[PDB]
Amino acid sequence: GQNPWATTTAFADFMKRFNIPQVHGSGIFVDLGRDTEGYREVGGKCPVFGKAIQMHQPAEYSNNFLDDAPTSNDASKKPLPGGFNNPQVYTSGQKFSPIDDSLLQERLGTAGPKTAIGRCALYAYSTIAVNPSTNYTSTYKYPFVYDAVSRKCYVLSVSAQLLKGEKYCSVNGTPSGLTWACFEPVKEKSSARALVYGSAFVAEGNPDAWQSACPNDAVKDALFGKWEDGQCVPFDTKTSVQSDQATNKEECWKRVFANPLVASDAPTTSSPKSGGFGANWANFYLEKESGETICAIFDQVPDCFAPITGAVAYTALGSSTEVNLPQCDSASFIPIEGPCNNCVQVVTECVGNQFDQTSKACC
Amino acid sequence: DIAQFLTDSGMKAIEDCSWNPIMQQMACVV
Repeated sequence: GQNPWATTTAFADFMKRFNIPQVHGSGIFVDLGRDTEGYREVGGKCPVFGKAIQMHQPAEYSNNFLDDAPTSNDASKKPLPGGFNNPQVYTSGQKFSPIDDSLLQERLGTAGPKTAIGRCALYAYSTIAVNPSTNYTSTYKYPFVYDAVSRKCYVLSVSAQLLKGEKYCSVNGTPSGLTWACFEPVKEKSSARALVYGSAFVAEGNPDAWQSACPNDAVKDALFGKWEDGQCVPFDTKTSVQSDQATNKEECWKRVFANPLVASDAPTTSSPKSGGFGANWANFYLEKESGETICAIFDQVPDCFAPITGAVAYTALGSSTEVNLPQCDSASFIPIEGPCNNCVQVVTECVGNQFDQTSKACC
Repeated sequence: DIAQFLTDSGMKAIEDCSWNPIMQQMACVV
C-alpha cells in the first residue's frame, strides 16, 4: 500500500502536473506574477486553455480583445475602441501580430519548438521593445494568445486581464466619459475560435515543456484526491471551498476558472502575487445521495487520482477536453497472459501507459 | 491619480517599435 502516483514514473509524471503552484507558479485568473522596469508582467509557466477577455465596450464597438489595440489615444473616443492585439507593423508592411503558425515554422525551422504554442510563446518572448529615438530597449515581455482553430499566434500589448469599477472603467458605455472599458477573463468554449492565453515565459528555457509538464487537459473518469490508508480518497465536498450543484460538465470547467478564490494576481482594495495558490482544482461527479451533479472546487493540491466511471476532474488552467488516466507504467509493468482457453489467450501490455490487450494463441 | 491603480492592473504604455529576430524586422506603431 504505497502510493503509485508518488512512486511510479508514469503515474508520478502525470500527478506532478497537478501541483499548480510548482508547475505554474502564478495567478491563473489574472496572471501578473512578475514585475519589470516598474511594471507588472504576465509570468506564469503553464499556458491557459479557453481563457479570453470579455469586454464591455458599447454594442457599436466590436468588443473583441484580439482586435488591434487602440492605435493613437483618441479624444472623441471614450471608451477607447479596439482590443489587446499589438498593432505595430513590420517594414515589410506586414502586421506584427497576429502571425500564422505556418509562417512561424518556416522561419523557425528544425531548431525551433515542436508545439505551435511553444512556437507562439517564443514569438512573444523573442520580441524586444525599442525606442527609435534614444535607441532604448526593454526586457519587458507581453503575453501571447494562440488561436488553435485557425492556427494564428497573437502577441498582445495589453498585460492587463481584469478592469472593474466605475472609478476606472466603463461598462457598456456607462459612465460615459471614461477612457477604458471594463474587462474580465472568462473561460470560453466556442467552436469558431479556440484560445490559449499564456505568459511569454512559457518560452523561457524549453518552449515545448508545458506539454509534458502542465495540467493541460481535463481528466475523464477520475477524481482528485489525497492518498490515505493505502487508498486514494476523493476530496469530499466538506473540505471544498464550494460544492454547488452544476448543470453539466462544461459548466463546472468554467466555474473553476472564475470562482472567487482561484489563484489570481489582481489588485485588492498593491501588486498581489498568488504564486498559484488558490481554489484551482475541481471535481465533477454525480452524488449517490439525491442524484444532483456537483462541482467541487478545492484548494488542496491533489497527490492521487481516484478512478470512477463518468467523472471529471478539472483545473482552472486546463482545457475542457477530457482525457484518460494512465492505466500502467510501461517500464515497470509485467505483461499478463490470461488463461489459455480455446488455445487462445488475451495478452495484456503497456504500450504508452495504456492496456493494449492483444489475443494470442498459446497452442 | 487613479492611474496608480491602472498600472497596478497591468497597464503599460507601449514603446513605438519592436524588433523580432524570428522575422528580423522592426515593427512600429503606424
